[PDB]
Amino acid sequence: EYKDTLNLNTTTFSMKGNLSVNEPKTYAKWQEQQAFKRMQARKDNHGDFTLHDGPPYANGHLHLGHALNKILKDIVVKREYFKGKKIYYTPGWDCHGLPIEQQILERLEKEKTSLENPTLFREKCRDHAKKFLEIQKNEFLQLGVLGDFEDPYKTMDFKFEASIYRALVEVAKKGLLKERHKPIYWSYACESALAEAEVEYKMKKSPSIFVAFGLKKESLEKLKVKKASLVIWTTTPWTLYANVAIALKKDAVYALTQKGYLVAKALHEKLAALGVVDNEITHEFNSNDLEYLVATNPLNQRDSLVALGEHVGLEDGTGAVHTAPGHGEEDYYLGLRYNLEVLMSVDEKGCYDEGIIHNQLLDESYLGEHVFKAQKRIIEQLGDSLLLEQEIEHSYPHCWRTHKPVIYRATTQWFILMDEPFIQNDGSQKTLREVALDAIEKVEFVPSSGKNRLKTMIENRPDWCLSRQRKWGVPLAFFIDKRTNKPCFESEVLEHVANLFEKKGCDVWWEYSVKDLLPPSYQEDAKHYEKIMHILDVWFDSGSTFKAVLEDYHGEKGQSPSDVILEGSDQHRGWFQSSLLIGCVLNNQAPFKKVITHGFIVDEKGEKMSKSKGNVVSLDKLLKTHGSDVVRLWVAFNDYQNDLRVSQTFFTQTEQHYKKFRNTLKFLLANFSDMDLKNLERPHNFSPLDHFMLETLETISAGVNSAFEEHDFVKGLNILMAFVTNELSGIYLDACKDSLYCDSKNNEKRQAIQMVLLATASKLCYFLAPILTHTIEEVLEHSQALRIFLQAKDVFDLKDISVSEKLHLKEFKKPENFEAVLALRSAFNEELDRLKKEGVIKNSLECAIEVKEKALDENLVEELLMVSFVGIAKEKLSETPAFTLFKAPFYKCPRCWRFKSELENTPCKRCEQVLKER
Ligand SMILES: CC(C)[C@H](N)C(=O)O
Ligand SMILES: [Zn+2]
Repeated sequence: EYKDTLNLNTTTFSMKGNLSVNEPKTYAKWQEQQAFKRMQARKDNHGDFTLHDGPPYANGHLHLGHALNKILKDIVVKREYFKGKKIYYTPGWDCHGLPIEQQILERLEKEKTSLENPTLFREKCRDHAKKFLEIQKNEFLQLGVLGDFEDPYKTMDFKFEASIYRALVEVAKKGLLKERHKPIYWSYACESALAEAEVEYKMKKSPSIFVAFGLKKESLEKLKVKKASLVIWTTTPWTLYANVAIALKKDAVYALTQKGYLVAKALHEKLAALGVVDNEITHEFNSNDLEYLVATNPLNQRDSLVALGEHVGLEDGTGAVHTAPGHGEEDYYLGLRYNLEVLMSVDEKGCYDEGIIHNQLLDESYLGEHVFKAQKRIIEQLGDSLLLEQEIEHSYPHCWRTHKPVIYRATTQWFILMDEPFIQNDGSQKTLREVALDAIEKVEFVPSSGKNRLKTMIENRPDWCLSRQRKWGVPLAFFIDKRTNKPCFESEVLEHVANLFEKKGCDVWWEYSVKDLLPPSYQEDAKHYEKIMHILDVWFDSGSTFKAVLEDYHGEKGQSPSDVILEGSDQHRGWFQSSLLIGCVLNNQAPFKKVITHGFIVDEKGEKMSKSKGNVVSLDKLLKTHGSDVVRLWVAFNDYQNDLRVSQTFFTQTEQHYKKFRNTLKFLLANFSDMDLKNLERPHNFSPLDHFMLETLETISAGVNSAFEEHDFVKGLNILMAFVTNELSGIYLDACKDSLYCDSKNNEKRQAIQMVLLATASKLCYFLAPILTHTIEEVLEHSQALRIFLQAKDVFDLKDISVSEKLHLKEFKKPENFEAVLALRSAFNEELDRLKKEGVIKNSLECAIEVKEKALDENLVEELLMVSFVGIAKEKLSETPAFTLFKAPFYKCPRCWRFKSELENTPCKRCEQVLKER
């Protein structure tokens, strides 16, 4: 056998990734060697790119959605680095808020204990955030991501707390921070007000009742009827105690039935079909003539004013709306328009308090009962006034961290106003809603559809309630002047508190006296001031990160506005919106130039993962099973703008993609491993097939790059994979295998092939480096030729090379046109496939071909079809309009296995000379 006389063509680069063992070593080296700092220090940086990290909550281990997020950020950041830019990417953690505090409260409950000291309670929350920040940081690094993880930002840093407070101060000084009294979301489980981002709408079952309020005797006399009762529909019997009015649609017809029920005429047919009221209408009245009549509450016998409500709907209900100003925002405004009582006797824990006794609103037995528990007994107490009881299902607001349904309570809270004109930085006058809508139009959204998701929210959102009644967060640290009952926004007071926060953190707001928290020129008047003890919405904390990270560090951690932020599409309701709003107050523009969103990680069926459903796949399990480079390729090679399903089949497909990339890289490294590096300095004469491959490589490289610039990594990876599978493996490597293994190492044509393979390996490395960074690091570690060719110590020295310059190509060389010869190749292979079926031949090398069209390079035909002979032979096998196939009129060469030998078992002329070489 002559196998030992072939070129060895091997590389130390292994076919097996052994990713579970090798990736941790790579990532630990990048940490020890400070690779990100090295990236930022790269001397030839040209241009800047800032990605501003949206901070995860510092609670719990990372979930799969965190990995998706940081991997996508890493690909985007690494692309910009390898394009040559100085990168800014400081990851951060969201350390305050119910996401941390609720965990402490649940632990205290489970341990059967309490912690009432505010400093010690906050210390427990702060230690909890410190613990999981370190856990999450190290779990991020296990993904192979690069950023300033050894100097991340933290909302609990004292300087950061001061930054958040200084952001709040800017909002106050521009006149947008005001107190309001009105019903808002109230979570009784954590005894706190909430705003929209802290509410999760879920389906919930509820009573649904139709209740008769009888008109008082004097109102019946005014209306000239013997019996009349307005029927209301409500899903909240627990607010009936607080009824003050029944609101009707203005200028609308109301039908009185024979049994004496008064409902909107437009709803009578539906209501009679339900059995709420009887079918016979006796009289019709205009609601304008019913206004200021009075009815009687059947629950507590109190008066109820018949009023006219703006936008009373006739789609559902009865057209008569039970109005409780203490527990509904539109009810509140109507009560004020009619100067009615605001009845609100539900405490911070959602229980009826002594106000139901003092005001005669509800029987004393209900004192202390939770409003939701009391509803069944309230419904029974309604007696004959209850015309119909149903149970319905509806989407209902729940607290984001306690998961309990919220209620609504009239309360005094602090708000950022949306429709209050304020002075713009350029001197003009606009409302916050107007500025934010203008700002959104200047932001690039990827996908574009995200723009209108955020725009619709800004169009419809109410004033933003900022004040919370928990302890773990930044306080709304203003004083109330008792002489004025107004807050003190004097700059000397606010800057004094801000400076204290920067040096000592916000604990002092609880510990110091009012006098110790005031400037020395105010301390004799300290008796007139009281502290506001509410803390800020944690969404204000995170909406302020642009100011605390980008602006307060003066560009050292990135520019404001950032170039890119990248988060789940659920951040339209969260971080995108709060950052937009705060940036529009401070700067009158969004603090980001571009928003890229991704979907959720879901299970095999497309459902969200939760321990309740038992479908959770841990990040640790996924990484140990597949390796991080496979998980990273799974992300990049899929439609990450939508939900990504975790299933064995999809990860097996990704592993097959990774194997094809890795096997291709291994073949390349193996087949230029023996090349004399003196080749790199001299020009080469490339064949037409060589040139076709170089020109194809340039064409697909432009396509991969354009797709990756759009963040369409699927499109670019499909282009790359098709090139690797078809032109590279299917055509070029197949055609080149004979020369690579059987030609002399000194053969000039073989050396030119190796140069093409080096150029191809180089482009594969550049384009895969952002995604498969560990693997390309390993490629360079095993190929001295690649490192010298690219002038690269390691993966962080990669640049986009000019193949033309490195291979000394001539500028006006006319591109190859292989359309005719590739059409012949495809037709030959189909004919060859048929002959292999019949058993006529086993291989293309056994064949000779005579091509009808003599306008084709015959060496190229032989190369591309891998026949052993182009021309006429003696034993005809088949004929087409395009060619005739014969058995090759030679023996198989024992060394190269081509049918080119004149004598049996004797090396062909090429092999003979290679074997004799001195
Ligand atoms: C600010 C935002 C990213 C928030 N901490 C979250 O994890 O949803
Ligand atoms: Zn041979």
